[PDB]
Amino acid sequence: HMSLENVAFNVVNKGHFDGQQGEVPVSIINNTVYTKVDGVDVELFENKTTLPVNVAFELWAKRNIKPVPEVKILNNLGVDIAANTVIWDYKRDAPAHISTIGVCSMTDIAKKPTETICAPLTVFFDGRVDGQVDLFRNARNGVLITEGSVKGLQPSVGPKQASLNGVTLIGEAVKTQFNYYKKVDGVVQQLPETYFTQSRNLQEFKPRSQMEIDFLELAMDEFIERYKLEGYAFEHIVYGDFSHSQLGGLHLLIGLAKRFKESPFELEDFIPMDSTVKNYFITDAQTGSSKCVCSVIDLLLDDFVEIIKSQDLSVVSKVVKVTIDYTEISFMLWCKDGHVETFYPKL
Amino acid sequence: HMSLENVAFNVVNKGHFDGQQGEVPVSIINNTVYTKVDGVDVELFENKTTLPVNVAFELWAKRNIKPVPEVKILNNLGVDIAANTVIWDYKRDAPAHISTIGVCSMTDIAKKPTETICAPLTVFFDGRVDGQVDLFRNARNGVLITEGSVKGLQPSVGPKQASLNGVTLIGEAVKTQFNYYKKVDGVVQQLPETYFTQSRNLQEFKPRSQMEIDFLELAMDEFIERYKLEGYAFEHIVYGDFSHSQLGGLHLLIGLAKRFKESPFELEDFIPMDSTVKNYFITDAQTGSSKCVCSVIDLLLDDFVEIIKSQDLSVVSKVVKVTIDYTEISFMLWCKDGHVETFYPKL
Amino acid sequence: HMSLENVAFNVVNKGHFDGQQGEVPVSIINNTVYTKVDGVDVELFENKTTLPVNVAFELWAKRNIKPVPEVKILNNLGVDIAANTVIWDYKRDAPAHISTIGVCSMTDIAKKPTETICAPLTVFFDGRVDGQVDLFRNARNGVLITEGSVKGLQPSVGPKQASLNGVTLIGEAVKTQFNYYKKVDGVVQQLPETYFTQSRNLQEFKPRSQMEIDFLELAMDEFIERYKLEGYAFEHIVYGDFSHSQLGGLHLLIGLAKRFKESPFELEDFIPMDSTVKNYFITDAQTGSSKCVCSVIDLLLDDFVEIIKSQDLSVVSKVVKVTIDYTEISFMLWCKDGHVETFYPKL
Repeated sequence: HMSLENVAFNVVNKGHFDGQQGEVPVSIINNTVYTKVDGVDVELFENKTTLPVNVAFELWAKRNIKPVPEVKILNNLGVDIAANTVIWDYKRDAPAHISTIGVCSMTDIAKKPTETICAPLTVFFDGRVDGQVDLFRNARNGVLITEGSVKGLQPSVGPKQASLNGVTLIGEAVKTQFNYYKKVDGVVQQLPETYFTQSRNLQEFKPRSQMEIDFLELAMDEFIERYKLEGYAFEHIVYGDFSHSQLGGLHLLIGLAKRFKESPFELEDFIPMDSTVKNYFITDAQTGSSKCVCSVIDLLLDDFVEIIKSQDLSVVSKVVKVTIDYTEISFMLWCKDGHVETFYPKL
Repeated sequence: HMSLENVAFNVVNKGHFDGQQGEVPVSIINNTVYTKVDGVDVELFENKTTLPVNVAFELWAKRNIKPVPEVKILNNLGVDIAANTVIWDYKRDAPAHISTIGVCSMTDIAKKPTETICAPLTVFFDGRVDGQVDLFRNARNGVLITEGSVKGLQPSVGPKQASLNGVTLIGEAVKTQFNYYKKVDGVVQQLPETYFTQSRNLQEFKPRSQMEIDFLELAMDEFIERYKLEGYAFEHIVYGDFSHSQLGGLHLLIGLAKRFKESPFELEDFIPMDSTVKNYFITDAQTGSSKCVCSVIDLLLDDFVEIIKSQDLSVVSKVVKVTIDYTEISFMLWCKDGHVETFYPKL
Repeated sequence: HMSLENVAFNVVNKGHFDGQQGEVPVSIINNTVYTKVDGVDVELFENKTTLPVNVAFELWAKRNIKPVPEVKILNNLGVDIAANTVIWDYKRDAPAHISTIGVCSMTDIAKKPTETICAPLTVFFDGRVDGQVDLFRNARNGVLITEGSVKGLQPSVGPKQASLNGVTLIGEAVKTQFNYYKKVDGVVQQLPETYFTQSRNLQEFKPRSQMEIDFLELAMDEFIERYKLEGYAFEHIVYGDFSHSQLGGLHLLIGLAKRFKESPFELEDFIPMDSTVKNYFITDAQTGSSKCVCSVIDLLLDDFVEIIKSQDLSVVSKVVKVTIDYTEISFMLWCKDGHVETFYPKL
């Protein structure tokens, strides 16, 4: 007996959908769900999705509340849909996937991933749920995560972090490090060797290596000299150039963080979704330097140093492809006279 | 001559409704009220209520702008409606009560509380307004607040704090401590002896006793040893246990505050209203420990210590009823071998 | 080939409208513009204006992204409309002007400012755009800004600060100081000698003279004695009086800033637009002192001292007119026995 009122009962009494019986009275108005508590309406859910309000409400209530892959990972791996769960996209306040399997009668294309409608879709499977490894083995297209080994299957070690109710974290009381597996057209695919982005934010930025501690603490010329970085244009790429009307460089999140602790600046997130490379319309409050499309990636600084130091500096311009978060990211590399001029994720 | 345009005149010129004559031009669109200032529309009010936009606008403009009881107190006392004022619920951005008396022609059930429609309703009366004590004496059901004594009536001393335009505060330039009185079916009721919650928030938390100062400053084992608290499971109840996937304990706001000053965590307020006991879906950003329904109460720590120390520890499980904010709050008490295992507000 | 889809293409790929060819798929629902990125809808724009959603979207995308006069300056100068650009009002999330010239086919009253419909309107011209000085010379009503001199025209030096994508700043990598010129009925008008407000905010307040540094650092009686301010009621006007239920004085932003660094307070911005004088419904969290209409101006403290010290203190009450941001601001001056009682922007 699935219903709007029953979903609301679960939210009010359990914090989310938990399969409990019961009903509470509900009002729908203005894309918002309310319920009566002692004779006044209390807001339970504001629909920010493109789905109907009561449908979105049910999907949100049925969201996965265990650590799950960040949406950008699932996207980069080509995931279309999840088996018997909802991956809630907290950056968009919306379901990560349009359709569902065994979740909601308005969005379900199937009750079970073994139905033939699911065959051409890349289904996400969670080895922590009973039977789902087996369902991946029988699926034509899919992505599987597990905490441990699956007999015969060659694993890919995923990122250290995962998302728990919209909080991205490296778990200590829970496990957030998964093995990853993928199948295309019935055939297991070798996932590529890859870097992972670090999913940090500007206000709460915290370093994760001695080099990153050195970066935030040392002045620019000291850091560059210590890590033998002359000729790699870190003054431009990482620290940023605020001297001209067009803001120069500034493509590593750690660089933004250092600048932010001194003087604030405005980041307009004009495509607000989770992705490996983010684009911001940036305006520096101190100088007035700005840039309409500033591509930013949060790599561990050691990894960015490793990447840029392995490049051939004898070419004037080169497209460098780097595998990050399981996807190929193109960088523009500009050199002159054997040193880097600039190096940025290509637009 | 009451009107939308006149209400808007008062808001623009006086900050709220003040009974002044005048009109300004108004536009209504998208549940929002606008007015023209020099030929551009300026937003005056966004309707977040379940009432029609212009009705909600008028009630908000007519909100009481003196210190008033917090909504949770009025709710716990059974208040249905206020006499000739609007108690605005700043936690819901909505009127605390569905109907009104002598306020608004769309929501009024009566012009005066003496009309017979009001008799079965518990009417809130404010002794600071002329004639309202007398109206309480003649009302069949009601709650009265005063700053001083009412001849013959046995008072109940209320909380130290009250709400002034949505700010909860202990007044120094104004009085926020009221006497409380209540009548049911024409008969004055003795209000019970009660604790009061402290209405503090996580970011702005400030202690209010030497014990609370000691709690935030001392380490756990020092605080417990100083206040002779061994065997009362404060390590679980108050400090919180973040070692397992399910977050243990953590039911006193002061405990959350201590944890917050060290590492942040996410509180999902999934029933956003004022109440004596709040329920949060909590996720700890550092460990990944979480809990779907974490009941939290902001008692003075001395009061919580007094409560828990008066309990009988010879039973395995017991429902303990405590009067807080004039309402009976049920606690689950779990003991083993003469010590507390856990003690939480019952769900 | 102007279109909704083309505007969205520019936003997605360039951060704003940039005249590039291309289309992306778009969805409109709930006053919001979305676009598909890999098969999920992503929000590009939430319409907060009184215009239709797709019209507002286009105006916002075509906003001027160079430093521009703050909206309050343009308003005070009587600007009705801009020539071939959009001044976006970041305080209202809406176009500063109702109509446009050569911007958008839904809001255009003309393609060029020389069309006769524009003659009775005060058109804003930007000397940094080719041909616009000449268009001002031929316009019947207008306001012109330039970075340098215009032959024959007597300039007015404007404020040091301007707005860049909603950030108000004194430019170091860009120029934000303009000359101002104005024409009424075909005749250049002498702009008056004027003070300028400083456009600072409460949380990020930073002093801009030795006197202002002294104000934030020194105690009240020391500051008053140092700058020979006895008898000018700074204890009331600038520092604020929180002892009675009605909050006294507190009309200089710098005074609010000092108070805020010690104990927080609530400012209800009940007419949320840019203006030289702002009105707030203020509630002091510490004392409960409040005031429905508290007029606040952010003058440099030196300027406020210069203003108040030039006043005649032999009258009981006087309306003092001061030119600020090119507009006449009326102050009420109350004196008794040769000293200031109060001095505030008149309501």
